[PDB]
Amino acid sequence: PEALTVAATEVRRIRDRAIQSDAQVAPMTTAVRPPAADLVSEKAATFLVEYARKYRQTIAAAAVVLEEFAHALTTGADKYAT
Amino acid sequence: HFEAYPPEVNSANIYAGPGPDSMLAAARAWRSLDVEMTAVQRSFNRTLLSLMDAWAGPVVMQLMEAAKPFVRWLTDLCVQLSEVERQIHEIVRAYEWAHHDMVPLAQIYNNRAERQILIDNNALGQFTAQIADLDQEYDDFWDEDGEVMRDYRLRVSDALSKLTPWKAPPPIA
Repeated sequence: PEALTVAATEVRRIRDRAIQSDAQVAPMTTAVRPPAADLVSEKAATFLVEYARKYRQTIAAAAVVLEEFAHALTTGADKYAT
Repeated sequence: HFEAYPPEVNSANIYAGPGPDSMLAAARAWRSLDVEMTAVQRSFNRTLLSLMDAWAGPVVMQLMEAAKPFVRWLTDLCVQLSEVERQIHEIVRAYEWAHHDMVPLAQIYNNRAERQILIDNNALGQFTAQIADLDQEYDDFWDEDGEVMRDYRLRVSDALSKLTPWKAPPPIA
């Protein structure tokens, strides 16, 4: 029972670290500029920005999965103690 | 495609930008992201193990089984992250080569200038062969810028095709 509450906290810590690292470099990954004025450079930049945006959505989804898991760890501890 | 543009345009465009510093900064960012998420992966596995040996029960083993797809997904994610910096470097390299190989604007202008001068003094037709030489050189400039831009597009498209679309994580609950 105690171990489940401990596990829930470690999971939430992991969630926070994943969200923090994502937020920390987002200003760099989503701000890629075309190195030149040509169409190829612009398409590369556009792709890399969209790729970064899609990664952030992926991490946010992972954050949700982790939080649900911690909630199950917390509910599991309280439910299986009564 | 870019072969429809005169070399004046293709050369000017490749020289105009801010350069690749923005892309290189992004590359350093993706690397750190890769490092952090690798540590996140380790911590998630240490937690599951630390939960197992501390209180081994039917409830815990169920949760351990439910998380197996997610640790699997995490591995795939980390692999995919370590791929990004390498492909950005490939794109930067492609740009650098295009920039280096494009016909300098000075050479194009000097050609057109020299050609006009010969034409201005060709009433007697003594410069016709040389004017032909300059038109040939300009045509070569045109085709060369076209080829450089073609290879650039091909190299960038190749690099982008290695960047797999991100997959949504499986639930643990």
